[PDB]
Amino acid sequence: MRHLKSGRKLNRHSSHRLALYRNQAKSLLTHGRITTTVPKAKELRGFVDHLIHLAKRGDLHARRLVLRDLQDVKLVRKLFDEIAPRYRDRQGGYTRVLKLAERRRGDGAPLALVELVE
Amino acid sequence: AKHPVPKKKTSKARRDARRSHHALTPPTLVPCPECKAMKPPHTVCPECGYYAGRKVLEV
Amino acid sequence: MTHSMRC
Amino acid sequence: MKGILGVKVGMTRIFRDDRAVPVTVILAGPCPVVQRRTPEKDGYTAVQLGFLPQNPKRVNRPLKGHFAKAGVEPVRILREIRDFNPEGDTVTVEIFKPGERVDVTGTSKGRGFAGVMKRWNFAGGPDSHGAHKIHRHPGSIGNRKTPGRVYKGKKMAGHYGAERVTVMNLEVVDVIPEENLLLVKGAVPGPNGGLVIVRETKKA
Amino acid sequence: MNRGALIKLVESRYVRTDLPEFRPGDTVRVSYKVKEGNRTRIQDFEGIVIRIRRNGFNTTFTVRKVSYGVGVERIFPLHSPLIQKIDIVQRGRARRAKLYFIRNLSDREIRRKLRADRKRIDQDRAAERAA
Amino acid sequence: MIQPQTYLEVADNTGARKIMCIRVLKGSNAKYATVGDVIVASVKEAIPRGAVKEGDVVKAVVVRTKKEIKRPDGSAIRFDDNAAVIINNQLEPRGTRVFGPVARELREKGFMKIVSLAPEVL
RNA sequence: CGUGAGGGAAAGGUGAAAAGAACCCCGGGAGGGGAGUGAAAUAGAGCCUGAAACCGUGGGCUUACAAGCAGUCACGGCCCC
RNA sequence: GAAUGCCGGCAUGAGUAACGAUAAAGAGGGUGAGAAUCCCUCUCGCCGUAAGCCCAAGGGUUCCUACGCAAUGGUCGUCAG
RNA sequence: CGAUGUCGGCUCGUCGCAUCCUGGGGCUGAAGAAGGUCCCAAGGGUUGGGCUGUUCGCCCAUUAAAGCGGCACGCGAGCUGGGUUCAGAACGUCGUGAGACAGUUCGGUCUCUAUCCGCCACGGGCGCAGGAGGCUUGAGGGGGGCUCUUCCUAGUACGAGAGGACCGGAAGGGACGCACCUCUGGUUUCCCAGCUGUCCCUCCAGGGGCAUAAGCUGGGUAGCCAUGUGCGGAAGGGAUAACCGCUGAAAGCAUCUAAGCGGGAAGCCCGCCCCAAGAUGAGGCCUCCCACGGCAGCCGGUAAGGACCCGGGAAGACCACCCGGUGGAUGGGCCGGGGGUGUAAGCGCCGCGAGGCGUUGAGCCGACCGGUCCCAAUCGUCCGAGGUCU
Ligand SMILES: [Mg+2]
Ligand SMILES: [Mg+2]
Ligand SMILES: [Mg+2]
Ligand SMILES: [Mg+2]
Ligand SMILES: [Mg+2]
Ligand SMILES: [Mg+2]
Ligand SMILES: [Mg+2]
Ligand SMILES: [Mg+2]
Ligand SMILES: [Mg+2]
Ligand SMILES: [Mg+2]
Ligand SMILES: [Mg+2]
Ligand SMILES: [Mg+2]
Ligand SMILES: [Mg+2]
Ligand SMILES: [Mg+2]
Ligand SMILES: [Mg+2]
Ligand SMILES: [Mg+2]
Ligand SMILES: [Mg+2]
Ligand SMILES: [Mg+2]
Ligand SMILES: [Mg+2]
Ligand SMILES: [Mg+2]
Ligand SMILES: [Mg+2]
Ligand SMILES: [Mg+2]
Ligand SMILES: [Mg+2]
Ligand SMILES: [Mg+2]
Ligand SMILES: [Mg+2]
Ligand SMILES: [Mg+2]
Ligand SMILES: [Mg+2]
Ligand SMILES: [Mg+2]
Ligand SMILES: [Mg+2]
Ligand SMILES: [Mg+2]
Ligand SMILES: [Mg+2]
Ligand SMILES: [Mg+2]
Ligand SMILES: [Mg+2]
Ligand SMILES: [Mg+2]
Ligand SMILES: [Mg+2]
Ligand SMILES: [Mg+2]
Ligand SMILES: [Mg+2]
Ligand SMILES: [Mg+2]
Ligand SMILES: [Mg+2]
Ligand SMILES: [Mg+2]
Ligand SMILES: [Mg+2]
Ligand SMILES: [Mg+2]
Ligand SMILES: [Mg+2]
Ligand SMILES: [Mg+2]
Ligand SMILES: [Mg+2]
Ligand SMILES: [Mg+2]
Ligand SMILES: [Mg+2]
Ligand SMILES: [Mg+2]
Ligand SMILES: [Mg+2]
Ligand SMILES: [Mg+2]
Ligand SMILES: [Mg+2]
Ligand SMILES: [Mg+2]
Ligand SMILES: [Mg+2]
Ligand SMILES: [Mg+2]
Ligand SMILES: [Mg+2]
Ligand SMILES: [Mg+2]
Ligand SMILES: [Mg+2]
Ligand SMILES: [Mg+2]
Ligand SMILES: [Mg+2]
Ligand SMILES: [Mg+2]
Ligand SMILES: [Mg+2]
Ligand SMILES: [Mg+2]
Ligand SMILES: [Mg+2]
Ligand SMILES: [Mg+2]
Ligand SMILES: [Mg+2]
Ligand SMILES: [Mg+2]
Ligand SMILES: [Mg+2]
Ligand SMILES: [Mg+2]
Ligand SMILES: [Mg+2]
Ligand SMILES: [Mg+2]
Ligand SMILES: [Mg+2]
Ligand SMILES: [Mg+2]
Ligand SMILES: [Mg+2]
Ligand SMILES: [Mg+2]
Ligand SMILES: [Mg+2]
Ligand SMILES: [Mg+2]
Ligand SMILES: [Mg+2]
Ligand SMILES: [Mg+2]
Ligand SMILES: [Mg+2]
Ligand SMILES: [Mg+2]
Ligand SMILES: [Mg+2]
Ligand SMILES: [Mg+2]
Ligand SMILES: [Mg+2]
Ligand SMILES: [Mg+2]
Ligand SMILES: [Mg+2]
Ligand SMILES: [Mg+2]
Ligand SMILES: [Mg+2]
Ligand SMILES: [Mg+2]
Ligand SMILES: [Mg+2]
Ligand SMILES: [Mg+2]
Ligand SMILES: [Mg+2]
Ligand SMILES: [Mg+2]
Ligand SMILES: [Mg+2]
Ligand SMILES: [Mg+2]
Ligand SMILES: [Mg+2]
Ligand SMILES: [Mg+2]
Ligand SMILES: [Mg+2]
Ligand SMILES: [Mg+2]
Ligand SMILES: [Mg+2]
Ligand SMILES: [Mg+2]
Ligand SMILES: [Mg+2]
Ligand SMILES: [Mg+2]
Ligand SMILES: [Mg+2]
Ligand SMILES: [Mg+2]
Ligand SMILES: [Mg+2]
Ligand SMILES: [Mg+2]
Ligand SMILES: [Mg+2]
Ligand SMILES: [Mg+2]
Ligand SMILES: [Mg+2]
Ligand SMILES: [Mg+2]
Ligand SMILES: [Mg+2]
Ligand SMILES: [Mg+2]
Ligand SMILES: [Mg+2]
Ligand SMILES: [Mg+2]
Ligand SMILES: [Mg+2]
Ligand SMILES: [Mg+2]
Ligand SMILES: [Mg+2]
Ligand SMILES: [Mg+2]
Ligand SMILES: [Mg+2]
Ligand SMILES: [Mg+2]
Ligand SMILES: [Mg+2]
Ligand SMILES: [Mg+2]
Ligand SMILES: [Mg+2]
Ligand SMILES: [Mg+2]
Ligand SMILES: [Mg+2]
Ligand SMILES: [Mg+2]
Ligand SMILES: [Mg+2]
Ligand SMILES: [Mg+2]
Ligand SMILES: [Mg+2]
Ligand SMILES: [Mg+2]
Ligand SMILES: [Mg+2]
Ligand SMILES: [Mg+2]
Ligand SMILES: [Mg+2]
Ligand SMILES: [Mg+2]
Ligand SMILES: [Mg+2]
Ligand SMILES: [Mg+2]
Ligand SMILES: [Mg+2]
Ligand SMILES: [Mg+2]
Ligand SMILES: [Mg+2]
Ligand SMILES: [Mg+2]
Ligand SMILES: [Mg+2]
Ligand SMILES: [Mg+2]
Ligand SMILES: [Mg+2]
Ligand SMILES: [Mg+2]
Ligand SMILES: [Mg+2]
Ligand SMILES: [Mg+2]
Ligand SMILES: [Mg+2]
Ligand SMILES: [Mg+2]
Ligand SMILES: [Mg+2]
Ligand SMILES: [Mg+2]
Ligand SMILES: [Mg+2]
Ligand SMILES: [Mg+2]
Ligand SMILES: [Mg+2]
Ligand SMILES: [Mg+2]
Ligand SMILES: [Mg+2]
Ligand SMILES: [Mg+2]
Ligand SMILES: [Mg+2]
Ligand SMILES: [Mg+2]
Ligand SMILES: [Mg+2]
Ligand SMILES: [Mg+2]
Ligand SMILES: [Mg+2]
Ligand SMILES: [Mg+2]
Ligand SMILES: [Mg+2]
Ligand SMILES: [Mg+2]
Ligand SMILES: [Mg+2]
Ligand SMILES: [Mg+2]
Ligand SMILES: [Mg+2]
Ligand SMILES: [Mg+2]
Ligand SMILES: [Mg+2]
Ligand SMILES: [Mg+2]
Ligand SMILES: [Mg+2]
Ligand SMILES: [Mg+2]
Ligand SMILES: [Mg+2]
Ligand SMILES: [Mg+2]
Ligand SMILES: [Mg+2]
Ligand SMILES: [Mg+2]
Ligand SMILES: [Mg+2]
Ligand SMILES: [Mg+2]
Ligand SMILES: [Mg+2]
Ligand SMILES: [Mg+2]
Ligand SMILES: [Mg+2]
Ligand SMILES: [Mg+2]
Ligand SMILES: [Mg+2]
Ligand SMILES: [Mg+2]
Ligand SMILES: [Mg+2]
Ligand SMILES: [Mg+2]
Ligand SMILES: [Mg+2]
Ligand SMILES: [Mg+2]
Ligand SMILES: [Mg+2]
Ligand SMILES: [Mg+2]
Ligand SMILES: [Mg+2]
Ligand SMILES: [Mg+2]
Ligand SMILES: [Mg+2]
Ligand SMILES: [Mg+2]
Ligand SMILES: [Mg+2]
Ligand SMILES: [Mg+2]
Ligand SMILES: [Mg+2]
Ligand SMILES: [Mg+2]
Ligand SMILES: [Mg+2]
Ligand SMILES: [Mg+2]
Ligand SMILES: [Mg+2]
Ligand SMILES: [Mg+2]
Ligand SMILES: [Mg+2]
Ligand SMILES: [Mg+2]
Ligand SMILES: [Mg+2]
Ligand SMILES: [Mg+2]
Ligand SMILES: [Mg+2]
Ligand SMILES: [Mg+2]
Ligand SMILES: [Mg+2]
Ligand SMILES: [Mg+2]
Ligand SMILES: [Mg+2]
Ligand SMILES: [Mg+2]
Ligand SMILES: [Mg+2]
Ligand SMILES: [Mg+2]
Ligand SMILES: [Mg+2]
Ligand SMILES: [Mg+2]
Ligand SMILES: [Mg+2]
Ligand SMILES: [Mg+2]
Ligand SMILES: [Mg+2]
Ligand SMILES: [Mg+2]
Ligand SMILES: [Mg+2]
Ligand SMILES: [Mg+2]
Ligand SMILES: [Mg+2]
Ligand SMILES: [Mg+2]
Ligand SMILES: [Mg+2]
Ligand SMILES: [Mg+2]
Ligand SMILES: [Mg+2]
Ligand SMILES: [Mg+2]
Ligand SMILES: [Mg+2]
Ligand SMILES: [Mg+2]
Ligand SMILES: [Mg+2]
Ligand SMILES: [Mg+2]
Ligand SMILES: [Mg+2]
Ligand SMILES: [Mg+2]
Ligand SMILES: [Mg+2]
Ligand SMILES: [Mg+2]
Ligand SMILES: [Mg+2]
Ligand SMILES: [Mg+2]
Ligand SMILES: [Mg+2]
Ligand SMILES: [Mg+2]
Ligand SMILES: [Mg+2]
Ligand SMILES: [Mg+2]
Ligand SMILES: [Mg+2]
Ligand SMILES: [Mg+2]
Ligand SMILES: [Mg+2]
Ligand SMILES: [Mg+2]
Ligand SMILES: [Mg+2]
Ligand SMILES: [Mg+2]
Ligand SMILES: [Mg+2]
Ligand SMILES: [Mg+2]
Ligand SMILES: [Mg+2]
Ligand SMILES: [Mg+2]
Ligand SMILES: [Mg+2]
Ligand SMILES: [Mg+2]
Ligand SMILES: [Mg+2]
Ligand SMILES: [Mg+2]
Ligand SMILES: [Mg+2]
Ligand SMILES: [Mg+2]
Ligand SMILES: [Mg+2]
Ligand SMILES: [Mg+2]
Ligand SMILES: [Mg+2]
Ligand SMILES: [Mg+2]
Ligand SMILES: [Mg+2]
Ligand SMILES: [Mg+2]
Ligand SMILES: [Mg+2]
Ligand SMILES: [Mg+2]
Ligand SMILES: [Mg+2]
Ligand SMILES: [Mg+2]
Ligand SMILES: [Mg+2]
Ligand SMILES: [Mg+2]
Ligand SMILES: [Mg+2]
Ligand SMILES: [Mg+2]
Ligand SMILES: [Mg+2]
Ligand SMILES: [Mg+2]
Ligand SMILES: [Mg+2]
Ligand SMILES: [Zn+2]
Repeated sequence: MRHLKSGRKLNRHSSHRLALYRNQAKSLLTHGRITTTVPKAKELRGFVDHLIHLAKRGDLHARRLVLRDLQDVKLVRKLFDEIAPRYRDRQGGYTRVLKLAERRRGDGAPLALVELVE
Repeated sequence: AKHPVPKKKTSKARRDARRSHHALTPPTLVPCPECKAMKPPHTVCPECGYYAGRKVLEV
Repeated sequence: MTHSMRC
Repeated sequence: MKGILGVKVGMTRIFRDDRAVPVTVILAGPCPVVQRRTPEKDGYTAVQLGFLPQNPKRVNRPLKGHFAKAGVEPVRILREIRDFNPEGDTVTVEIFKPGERVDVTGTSKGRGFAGVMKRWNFAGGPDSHGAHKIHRHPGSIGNRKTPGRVYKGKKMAGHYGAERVTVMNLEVVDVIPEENLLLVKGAVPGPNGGLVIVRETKKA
Repeated sequence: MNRGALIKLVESRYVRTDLPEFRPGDTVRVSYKVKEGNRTRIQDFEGIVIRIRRNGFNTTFTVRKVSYGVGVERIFPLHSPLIQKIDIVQRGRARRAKLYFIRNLSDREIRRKLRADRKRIDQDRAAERAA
Repeated sequence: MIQPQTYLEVADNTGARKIMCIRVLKGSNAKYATVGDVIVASVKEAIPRGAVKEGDVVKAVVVRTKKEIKRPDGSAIRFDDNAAVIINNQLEPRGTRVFGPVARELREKGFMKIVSLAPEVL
């Protein structure tokens, strides 16, 4: 049973899955848009949305909280100076997932794009 | 355990009856409103890159 | 594997 | 023989006569009478109750006609209460008085595919002393060449729950008509938000 | 509907607001109404609050005390009608929410671990100066 | 929650110090005993020259349990030991003092003399 | 295959003649479709003949209340000559 | 027509078990008819009295480079002993 | 004998009744209470331990009782392997010996993949003369079915006394069953905190990895849960068993019977709970659609409707089921509440310093109860009646 349980497992143990979210978060904030599998993309939304929101708050505490996940002061600077002001008046919903039409050849996996919002 | 084993060869009739559930369903495709190419619903059009009215992707 | 012994 | 459709709200407890009383709160009323089953027409006696108003932007034409013949707004659920013939056109919580006893029918929580130990309280096997991969297994399921088969009704693993269950003879602790609320002592089948049915008890 | 509010509405007839605020590590005296044979008397129970589990109207708290050589723990519904009053006997300063570890401590180890919460003590004396 | 094999402290002056439950005298097959229940016990440790000695098979009523017991008012109580008082076949204590608190449940179960002898009743 | 003494296989056939298919077409290739050769190409090299098990496509009759060593006897229905 | 016969072919089990250490992956860029699987870059994880380095046996071109992908590689393959 | 695994145990049942208990009875050398004996009765129940491989049995402590048998001495493609039942070794014994012993002693490989029937669950198909969306009847099944203690009646009837009822009423238990998470008590793989060693970011400060597939430790929401909570066994109606009668001949009397009529069990039927019209005997009611175009058929286009796809769900292996799809709160974000942790960072002050204090119940914060269109359920596609015959 899984009754009212939140959060995918993605066939990874607890530290692999966490490192998976951090590395996707680093990649999406680096490039603005990435392709993954649909289930990975859907989980990345909330993980990134929380980090963008903290950058919107912009204080030193919020920068240190984000650096636990993102580690790269350069990237965090970009998130605070360039990315976060884009969303000052947007209350959540900083990311979007759109499904792609063609599966990956080698395992048939449904793919999706994840991107930051305008 | 003690290694269970087919007692009889399955007949052609019985083999094929088991496969009565094996036909594929053809893919569900809708026409893309922009370029009219057929594509899976709820996916970014792979032919012109449009979805929800706007360009999204480079093809 | 030791055979079963019906002895 | 009165009854009413309801929703399981959730459990809490209250204090009555220096005693803690566990209760399940049920939002029951109100239930428009939509159809009456008559011995002349239907062969038996019952009321078709409605419950929860529905967006007409979701009620097809076969259903809209049915509601229309009764002059009722469209409701989300239609359920019959057998051998209930209320005088009015609407059933509310006020048909129950604190102190009466009720039976409550709900859809139990679904365990999906359940093992023999959870489904049937089987004992399993030993967890050591040489037990070989059978710690949760049922053991023997029969005899030998006579009868050479397994009884119908044999308890085995399989789906468990999400089935109709009636818990019988619960006390009505309070009726809060302003809020269409029913307080019932004890536990009631199903999840919060699930549909239940509250009937006057059959125990004497 | 809102089921949470309906439950809170059902419970609102029994919620109390006359009791003092306290924290795990505080020393408290609970005047509790007891039924003994035929009569009902108020029996006090004084000890250390070692746990408060919160759930709105359903929050409860646990008080530990030594009595004639034997440790006694007593669990109280925080909104029970059988509680006459709660008297703050002392503020202690804890570092965690649950104080189960004091079951295995000596009486002087407990005193060294839960020193007086001088701040909340001064805030108590700061109030009670009403006029 | 006392069962066969459970050791219990003796909260009286009968001389016994530790008894081990061998039976829960509550029906045909009760699994557990709680405060107010009677057990049969073997005396595992005693002080010399007392009323009861090591090896005696005795009856005792349970007066304290580490498993907390619940009460209709929604409260519960819990002691640090499991304790019993040795009794005779009329439920009367075979000692003359009871040491430590006892549960108020003993009262309605018919153990009034033990309740009065107790220094505190909780 | 065996350290070794030693053990010890499978595997023949286009056509009279290579005339062994230039060139074009789809394809990354494989493979094919035309063109061409030949008396013949289901003789096209994975090549004489090309059985049987086995697999498949198309058609006729039949089958979802039914008890079977699967046939046999009878009668009826449908399809074919 | 039977010899648990012999040699070969082809079925059934079955789209089933399995795909060989639970050290672990993610993304961007590139190449190509084709890329989860090749190359490059960043992020992550694992060994570190080794899962690193140097000899001796044994193996015998497997070394380096260009061109390849039918088969071999337990998938794929543009990569490769 | 081209193999039907062989004791005991564990697990899982099911059946017989020559009945261990509970229910109903007759006789008693039945005053009462408690027995003895036999009859009816298989609905349910029939405990935990010490010894031994043990079956059995003896013992301890209880109990209403601690029943006896069948199912390949039920059940090793379900487990065990103590015994028995190979090879080693030893003792007693026998044999000159090699060796031998239902004599003993210590040790000794128990085979991942279920084809068919059967069983537990779940889909797909077609049928149920028009086609649909709902709500239902219940043929027929299944589940369940136990019992004790105290009190009142009443210290009454009975009894010299000891003792001690029927009938009727009341309360409280044991085990078992279904459901449940308010409370109690668990778990809660990252929800919070503290801690060590090391490497790293960025030197301090603050952090991150790794030490497990949580490094360790203290806590812990929702969910899933029992040790926790509610509720169940019935009541009642009907027909009976042994047994007891009423009226009553044959047979002037007698006779429960030959005509007829009563009473009478935990058992039987119904009643309770669950499944259930593939109940092909395919049921009933309410509502909706409609006679489309072309040579009981045909083929196309539609109707009421349905499916697909997508967002999901205390529903779930998959499928099914249920909700929702911008006319929207379905998931994700965000916000408020709850809840957990237990006073963040930064700065100021005190201390040589480890630290302490204030800011501050601070900061962080899964799932719970809600709000909010900020993000995604875009756009659509495909089926789908024209109703045989007297
Ligand atoms: Mg499960
Ligand atoms: Mg489930
Ligand atoms: Mg699990
Ligand atoms: Mg959820
Ligand atoms: Mg996660
Ligand atoms: Mg999930
Ligand atoms: Mg896995
Ligand atoms: Mg894995
Ligand atoms: Mg993996
Ligand atoms: Mg996998
Ligand atoms: Mg780790
Ligand atoms: Mg880019
Ligand atoms: Mg990618
Ligand atoms: Mg991926
Ligand atoms: Mg969040
Ligand atoms: Mg700053
Ligand atoms: Mg965080
Ligand atoms: Mg999409
Ligand atoms: Mg797709
Ligand atoms: Mg590939
Ligand atoms: Mg592949
Ligand atoms: Mg086996
Ligand atoms: Mg096995
Ligand atoms: Mg095995
Ligand atoms: Mg096998
Ligand atoms: Mg065979
Ligand atoms: Mg087979
Ligand atoms: Mg065959
Ligand atoms: Mg055939
Ligand atoms: Mg075939
Ligand atoms: Mg088959
Ligand atoms: Mg199949
Ligand atoms: Mg197909
Ligand atoms: Mg809840
Ligand atoms: Mg009240
Ligand atoms: Mg329900
Ligand atoms: Mg329902
Ligand atoms: Mg359910
Ligand atoms: Mg199991
Ligand atoms: Mg169960
Ligand atoms: Mg269980
Ligand atoms: Mg067990
Ligand atoms: Mg067991
Ligand atoms: Mg177990
Ligand atoms: Mg185990
Ligand atoms: Mg096994
Ligand atoms: Mg194991
Ligand atoms: Mg088994
Ligand atoms: Mg057998
Ligand atoms: Mg057999
Ligand atoms: Mg067997
Ligand atoms: Mg048979
Ligand atoms: Mg189900
Ligand atoms: Mg049920
Ligand atoms: Mg009751
Ligand atoms: Mg309301
Ligand atoms: Mg709630
Ligand atoms: Mg103290
Ligand atoms: Mg203190
Ligand atoms: Mg300290
Ligand atoms: Mg301190
Ligand atoms: Mg302070
Ligand atoms: Mg004591
Ligand atoms: Mg003592
Ligand atoms: Mg003595
Ligand atoms: Mg001794
Ligand atoms: Mg002695
Ligand atoms: Mg005593
Ligand atoms: Mg006293
Ligand atoms: Mg060789
Ligand atoms: Mg050899
Ligand atoms: Mg060689
Ligand atoms: Mg040889
Ligand atoms: Mg030739
Ligand atoms: Mg010729
Ligand atoms: Mg060419
Ligand atoms: Mg070409
Ligand atoms: Mg080409
Ligand atoms: Mg190539
Ligand atoms: Mg070619
Ligand atoms: Mg071709
Ligand atoms: Mg060609
Ligand atoms: Mg020619
Ligand atoms: Mg040709
Ligand atoms: Mg030919
Ligand atoms: Mg030829
Ligand atoms: Mg020739
Ligand atoms: Mg040939
Ligand atoms: Mg040929
Ligand atoms: Mg051929
Ligand atoms: Mg073919
Ligand atoms: Mg054919
Ligand atoms: Mg055909
Ligand atoms: Mg039939
Ligand atoms: Mg037919
Ligand atoms: Mg047939
Ligand atoms: Mg034949
Ligand atoms: Mg025939
Ligand atoms: Mg004939
Ligand atoms: Mg022959
Ligand atoms: Mg042969
Ligand atoms: Mg053979
Ligand atoms: Mg032979
Ligand atoms: Mg051969
Ligand atoms: Mg050959
Ligand atoms: Mg062969
Ligand atoms: Mg062969
Ligand atoms: Mg072959
Ligand atoms: Mg075949
Ligand atoms: Mg094959
Ligand atoms: Mg084969
Ligand atoms: Mg196959
Ligand atoms: Mg498959
Ligand atoms: Mg199989
Ligand atoms: Mg499988
Ligand atoms: Mg295998
Ligand atoms: Mg393998
Ligand atoms: Mg597999
Ligand atoms: Mg592997
Ligand atoms: Mg390993
Ligand atoms: Mg390691
Ligand atoms: Mg990445
Ligand atoms: Mg990758
Ligand atoms: Mg990659
Ligand atoms: Mg790539
Ligand atoms: Mg690009
Ligand atoms: Mg590749
Ligand atoms: Mg490729
Ligand atoms: Mg890889
Ligand atoms: Mg590379
Ligand atoms: Mg990166
Ligand atoms: Mg080192
Ligand atoms: Mg060399
Ligand atoms: Mg070599
Ligand atoms: Mg290759
Ligand atoms: Mg290849
Ligand atoms: Mg290839
Ligand atoms: Mg080549
Ligand atoms: Mg290969
Ligand atoms: Mg390959
Ligand atoms: Mg391999
Ligand atoms: Mg290439
Ligand atoms: Mg190389
Ligand atoms: Mg034999
Ligand atoms: Mg054989
Ligand atoms: Mg044989
Ligand atoms: Mg054999
Ligand atoms: Mg055999
Ligand atoms: Mg056992
Ligand atoms: Mg009998
Ligand atoms: Mg009896
Ligand atoms: Mg009797
Ligand atoms: Mg008598
Ligand atoms: Mg007598
Ligand atoms: Mg008798
Ligand atoms: Mg019986
Ligand atoms: Mg029985
Ligand atoms: Mg022992
Ligand atoms: Mg034993
Ligand atoms: Mg024995
Ligand atoms: Mg035997
Ligand atoms: Mg014996
Ligand atoms: Mg008796
Ligand atoms: Mg007895
Ligand atoms: Mg026994
Ligand atoms: Mg037997
Ligand atoms: Mg038996
Ligand atoms: Mg027999
Ligand atoms: Mg025998
Ligand atoms: Mg025998
Ligand atoms: Mg046996
Ligand atoms: Mg057996
Ligand atoms: Mg075995
Ligand atoms: Mg056995
Ligand atoms: Mg077998
Ligand atoms: Mg078997
Ligand atoms: Mg067998
Ligand atoms: Mg053995
Ligand atoms: Mg022996
Ligand atoms: Mg041998
Ligand atoms: Mg010896
Ligand atoms: Mg000798
Ligand atoms: Mg001799
Ligand atoms: Mg001699
Ligand atoms: Mg001799
Ligand atoms: Mg021997
Ligand atoms: Mg023997
Ligand atoms: Mg022998
Ligand atoms: Mg002998
Ligand atoms: Mg002997
Ligand atoms: Mg022996
Ligand atoms: Mg010996
Ligand atoms: Mg032995
Ligand atoms: Mg050994
Ligand atoms: Mg052994
Ligand atoms: Mg084994
Ligand atoms: Mg195995
Ligand atoms: Mg099978
Ligand atoms: Mg099978
Ligand atoms: Mg089968
Ligand atoms: Mg069969
Ligand atoms: Mg079957
Ligand atoms: Mg079906
Ligand atoms: Mg319908
Ligand atoms: Mg519906
Ligand atoms: Mg009817
Ligand atoms: Mg029905
Ligand atoms: Mg029926
Ligand atoms: Mg049937
Ligand atoms: Mg029945
Ligand atoms: Mg019964
Ligand atoms: Mg009396
Ligand atoms: Mg008397
Ligand atoms: Mg009575
Ligand atoms: Mg039972
Ligand atoms: Mg259950
Ligand atoms: Mg629950
Ligand atoms: Mg549950
Ligand atoms: Mg809760
Ligand atoms: Mg809880
Ligand atoms: Mg708790
Ligand atoms: Mg975290
Ligand atoms: Mg560190
Ligand atoms: Mg650096
Ligand atoms: Mg530092
Ligand atoms: Mg700090
Ligand atoms: Mg590292
Ligand atoms: Mg490492
Ligand atoms: Mg460890
Ligand atoms: Mg690791
Ligand atoms: Mg960590
Ligand atoms: Mg805990
Ligand atoms: Mg923990
Ligand atoms: Mg929790
Ligand atoms: Mg909780
Ligand atoms: Mg919970
Ligand atoms: Mg649960
Ligand atoms: Mg329980
Ligand atoms: Mg009756
Ligand atoms: Mg007469
Ligand atoms: Mg008479
Ligand atoms: Mg008669
Ligand atoms: Mg009668
Ligand atoms: Mg009478
Ligand atoms: Mg009667
Ligand atoms: Mg009864
Ligand atoms: Mg039903
Ligand atoms: Mg039907
Ligand atoms: Mg039905
Ligand atoms: Mg009909
Ligand atoms: Mg029908
Ligand atoms: Mg799902
Ligand atoms: Mg699914
Ligand atoms: Mg599914
Ligand atoms: Mg449906
Ligand atoms: Mg519903
Ligand atoms: Mg829908
Ligand atoms: Mg909709
Ligand atoms: Mg739509
Ligand atoms: Mg929403
Ligand atoms: Mg809604
Ligand atoms: Mg929301
Ligand atoms: Mg979700
Ligand atoms: Mg809060
Ligand atoms: Mg709080
Ligand atoms: Mg502070
Ligand atoms: Mg601070
Ligand atoms: Mg600081
Ligand atoms: Mg300073
Ligand atoms: Mg401090
Ligand atoms: Mg937050
Ligand atoms: Mg919050
Ligand atoms: Mg929140
Ligand atoms: Mg709105
Ligand atoms: Mg479209
Ligand atoms: Zn397009």
